[PDB]
Amino acid sequence: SGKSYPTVSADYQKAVEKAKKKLRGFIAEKRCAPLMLRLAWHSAGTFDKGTKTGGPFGTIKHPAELAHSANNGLDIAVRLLEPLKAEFPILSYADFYQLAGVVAVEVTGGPEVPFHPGREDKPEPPPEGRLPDATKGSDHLRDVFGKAMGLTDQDIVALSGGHTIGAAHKERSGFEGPWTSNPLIFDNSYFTELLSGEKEGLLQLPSDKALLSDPVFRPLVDKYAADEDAFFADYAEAHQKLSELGFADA
Ligand code: HEM
Ligand SMILES: N=NC(=O)c1ccncc1
Ligand SMILES: N=NC(=O)c1ccncc1
Ligand code: NA
Repeated sequence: SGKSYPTVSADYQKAVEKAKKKLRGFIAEKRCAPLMLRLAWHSAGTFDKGTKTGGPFGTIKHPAELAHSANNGLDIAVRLLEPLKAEFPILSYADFYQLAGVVAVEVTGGPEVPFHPGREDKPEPPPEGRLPDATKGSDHLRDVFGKAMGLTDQDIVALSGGHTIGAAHKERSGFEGPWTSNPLIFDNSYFTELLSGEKEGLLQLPSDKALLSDPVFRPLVDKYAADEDAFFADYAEAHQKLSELGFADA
């Protein structure tokens, strides 16, 4: 809604389709879907609606943005994708990284998030510090996702479900371990685990726990824990919106 997607050439479209297939095989084989989802999300999550700066515009590959503390370990993601990207010189890094994120969700069994090409690679990384802090709560989440990015409370909860794949690493954030028993499977288990309480071997961040106590977030957690179809629907909506922040006006 509110989007006017740019025209791209037939050759650009062909490259998107071929890159999508190549990314599926590569991501599946390398077992790096969670990292690629994090790479897409950190690329997009810096958008500030009031100034129209940051967002999914290829800047995460810049040494300067990779250096941001929130981006610990994402230099691995960038390196892993570089040989593949070089096979698709016509694609923007901006598009390529968002496409990797969409593919990461698909190959782990998640919803098919619609993808529209045309993001341009912008020269200037956003300032550091826009991404959310795992030790903070619901107010902070609204500041970051709502006031800056311009996403809804529904989007916040659905997107938090992205933690249904992958893990924290004590050498990256300092937190450690997977949120779920199946960290390469995209499903609603993140909310199931969040509701059941702490379990040995499984992670919950203070930012995850903040969803349980908020009057608006909690009914959504409950909905998603009960109804994976509803989760997949709202997830696909939120991921699309996230991937298109500042793109296509909008
Ligand atoms: C709600 C605010 C969020 C906070 C505070 C947060 C925080 C974190 C932290 C601390 C890690 C661990 C990094 C590491 O140590 O390796 C992590 C990993 C991850 N995040 Fe989030 N995150 C948030 C939202 C999101 C969103 C919106 C998505 C995507 C939709 C997402 C997807 C992921 C994935 C897939 C991983 C695992 C990466 C891997 O396995 O290497 N997160 N997040
Ligand atoms: N960050 N860990 C990974 O996902 C990974 C890193 C290097 N090669 C394959 C996978
Ligand atoms: N808020 N947590 C993060 O996103 C993060 C912080 C430090 N290193 C990696 C990830
Ligand atoms: Na899972």
